[PDB]
Amino acid sequence: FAATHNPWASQAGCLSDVLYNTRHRERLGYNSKFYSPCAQYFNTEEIIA
Amino acid sequence: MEANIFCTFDHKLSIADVGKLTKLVAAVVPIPQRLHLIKHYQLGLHQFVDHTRGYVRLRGLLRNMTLTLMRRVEGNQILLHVPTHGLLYTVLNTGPVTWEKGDALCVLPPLFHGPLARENLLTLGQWELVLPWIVPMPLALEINQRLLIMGLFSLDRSYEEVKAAVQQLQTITFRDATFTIPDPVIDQHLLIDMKTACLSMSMVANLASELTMTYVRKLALEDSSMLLVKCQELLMRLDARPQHVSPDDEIARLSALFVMLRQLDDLIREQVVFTVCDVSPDNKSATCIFKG
Amino acid sequence: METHLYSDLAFEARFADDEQLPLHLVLDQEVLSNEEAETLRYVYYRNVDSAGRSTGRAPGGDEDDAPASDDAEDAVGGDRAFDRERRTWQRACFRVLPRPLELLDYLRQSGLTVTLEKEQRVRMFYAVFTTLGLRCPDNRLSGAQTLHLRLVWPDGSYRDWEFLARDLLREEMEANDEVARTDEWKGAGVSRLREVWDVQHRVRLRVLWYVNSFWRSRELSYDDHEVELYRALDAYRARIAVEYVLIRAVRDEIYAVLRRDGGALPQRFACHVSRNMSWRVVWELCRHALALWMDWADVRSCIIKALTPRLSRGAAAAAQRARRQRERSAPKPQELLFGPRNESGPPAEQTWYADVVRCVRAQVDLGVEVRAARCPRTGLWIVRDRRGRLRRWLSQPEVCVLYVTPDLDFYWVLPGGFAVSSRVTLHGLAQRALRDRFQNFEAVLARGMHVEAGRQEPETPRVSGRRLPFD
Amino acid sequence: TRCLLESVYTASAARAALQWLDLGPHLLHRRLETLGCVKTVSLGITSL
Amino acid sequence: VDRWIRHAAGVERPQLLDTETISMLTFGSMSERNAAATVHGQKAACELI
Amino acid sequence: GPETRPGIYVLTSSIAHWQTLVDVARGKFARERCSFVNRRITRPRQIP
Repeated sequence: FAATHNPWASQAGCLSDVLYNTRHRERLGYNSKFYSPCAQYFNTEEIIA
Repeated sequence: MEANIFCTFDHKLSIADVGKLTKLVAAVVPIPQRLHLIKHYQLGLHQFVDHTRGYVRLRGLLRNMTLTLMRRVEGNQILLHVPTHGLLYTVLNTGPVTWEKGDALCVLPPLFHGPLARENLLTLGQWELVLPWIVPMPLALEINQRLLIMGLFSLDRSYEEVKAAVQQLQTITFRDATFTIPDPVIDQHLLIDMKTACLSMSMVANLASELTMTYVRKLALEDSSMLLVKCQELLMRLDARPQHVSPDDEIARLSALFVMLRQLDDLIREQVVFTVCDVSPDNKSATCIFKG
Repeated sequence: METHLYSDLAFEARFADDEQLPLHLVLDQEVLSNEEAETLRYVYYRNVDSAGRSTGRAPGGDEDDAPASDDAEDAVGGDRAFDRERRTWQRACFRVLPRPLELLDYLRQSGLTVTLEKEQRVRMFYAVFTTLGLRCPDNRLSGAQTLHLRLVWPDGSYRDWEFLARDLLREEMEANDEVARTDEWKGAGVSRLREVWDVQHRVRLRVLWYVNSFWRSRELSYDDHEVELYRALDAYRARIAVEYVLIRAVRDEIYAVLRRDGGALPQRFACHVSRNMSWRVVWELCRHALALWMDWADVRSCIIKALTPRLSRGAAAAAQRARRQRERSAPKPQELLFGPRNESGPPAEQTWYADVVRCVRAQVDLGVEVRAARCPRTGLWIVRDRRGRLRRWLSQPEVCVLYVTPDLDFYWVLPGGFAVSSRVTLHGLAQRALRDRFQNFEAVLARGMHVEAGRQEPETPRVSGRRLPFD
Repeated sequence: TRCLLESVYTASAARAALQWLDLGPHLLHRRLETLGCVKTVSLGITSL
Repeated sequence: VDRWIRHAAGVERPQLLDTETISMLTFGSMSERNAAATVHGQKAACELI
Repeated sequence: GPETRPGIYVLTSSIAHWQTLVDVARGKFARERCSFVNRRITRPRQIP
């Protein structure tokens, strides 16, 4: 019942979000061939849909 | 005169359209004339709906238009039925508005909604059976009140301020739905409505009981509550015995004030057409008593 | 009739704060055409004191008095100057009467008892009724004050008239159950009717003096000091000269760059040429055409018409967006493969305004619109008409044309497309003069128009007298 | 039509193909070699 | 700064025939060498947030 | 001037022989050929 436990991972535009959300990572020079364990958590669009 | 109305189509009908017609049984459709026999062109609201002439014009036309229920429809014979006052009828709702038991229903032009489709149902090449919204009293009077407030505020204001004002005002939520007024336009119809509203407000300012102006302030000296905090906050932007008191004067003044209020009130109130006492658990139909 | 009475009541109500007294005006076929009266939207007035200061700008001087420096980013002050000039303009209540009438008979036919000295009937084909206010900061009113008048039509067009107090009040200040104010207003009537003229002596308009006007009783004082009127005259001279000093700046820039380039003029508009044409005659025709343009340039020259949209509030945001879109490096591959489609670059076609001058017969055209596109095979300019037709006046040997771009770059052209190019220097004048003399009207909501901005314009209201009056 | 089929052909592969068409210095005909006409689709992650 | 950081972290300068290869990489590309000897299996890349 | 914009067409024609087809193509695409010569003249050390 807090707001978060990692503000650098829970915000809409925090460091971890831009780092691992593919909707933000595709803006960067990112190579899609590598699997990332935290893709499922930070890919907000896919889980929302 | 007529308890039965027969509508016939010039076009040949497909079995898909016949199925849609036999599904639309018990719905409400408007008729301009209240006559024995009409062609299918003058059925529905596609006849009148020029979006350039905004929502106020269509509302004024629709409230003069008469209503009828749907019936024994078959191949190229519709057979609409006009309900009489006081009987119990089965009516099928078509809009996304949720109907709950005990609410009174009103007729209004359809509003916008989230799924953005608008569903161009029953297009006979050009003619398209656009059907009105049947709305419970709070939301419908909210439409009317917001339109009147829109007209009263918008005059002598720039489009930039009006942009935010309409972006907040045009959107209404009722039972967690999301609607917005299609076309707010300042026609002579709304201008005359505002003329009536301004005259009524001037009269209620003039003839009102002298103590009812200061009752709020006496209570504010008496009390301190969230309701009264908001009441004072409204009047704050412009901010003991009475030397005489006579009950007859107060009685006459409040009778006049009630006349003026009832004059102002029905600029927002819509003449109820149906009162519900039944609901299907899927909200798709309800049983209602008709008011004329 | 009703506008004058209502305006008297309304100015009486607010005189405590605004301290403006009402002045009732009726106008006829001398100020505006029948079409303009039939299609009038708003009437506006603005007061300028004897110091040349508008009512609505800081008394001690403002930052608008500072000059503007030609940059499109801070376009003549941005949106804040537009908001200030919006604040200074005040709106009056007006009525339109489209059927022919004479005021004496019309008022006698109404409840008002006119009591003029002589029964001279004054006829007019149509009457527009309005009442404007002029502010006295204290109980003293000055005869060197000047009042501006504006009529606004639904197309956003407007016309400016200004007249000073001493013409408006030449003789007026020297002439010094329960009753409803309407009853005594009608029973007291009016007796004095005078003609007022604009300072330039271009518009005639009538003023009515109702004896029961509330401004009578305040025993206000009036005077017109000579030095005060001299100040008003020199301030008016300063106001009127904006377009002419801009044109002179264009002249001096043209001559300066013609001196700088040694007279060698390179081609900037695509046109075929011949080595064996006599160009000396072309040069002398250019001289004569330039002199004629210097003579006949008007307030509606292309440079002012192009300056006008630069002052609208949209210009500053548009300039920021355009500069940021130009201020870009090469796009990264990531944005090309993924995300939104690329921002649309500036179009291959532009809208221009130009002045065309003829030497064969004395004739110039000033408010000419032209569309400009670059010829791909040569990189030079091609001038197209508003319908898309090609402009042939480039070929015509007797014609020289001055073009102005939206970004205030101007081309001077003699036959053959050989051109003289320079930038407009609006540095010469204060921001106040440019922002006051020219500015697009911004619409305020009224009857018959959509509340949602950007929607299609409905039928123009067009209160008319050729139809039966509508109710 | 350009806007229409540019909107319909929105994908990483199509944008990459349009990039490759213009990244090089050569003409279209040298980069392009023609194949015949098509008849079948078996839609998948990689379609046949 | 880039050269010192890459030396400290032990990674090569991004040697790529940039124009075509980068578009291929962002389209998808396999780019990391296999280690010679593996007795424990697939490399569980602990992705850090 | 700065960069080549190519045009692509699909032509239906009863002309099978190469020479007549090239003749009519050169006649209809005269502007493109003229621009080719223009670029070849204006810009040395580049080879269209």
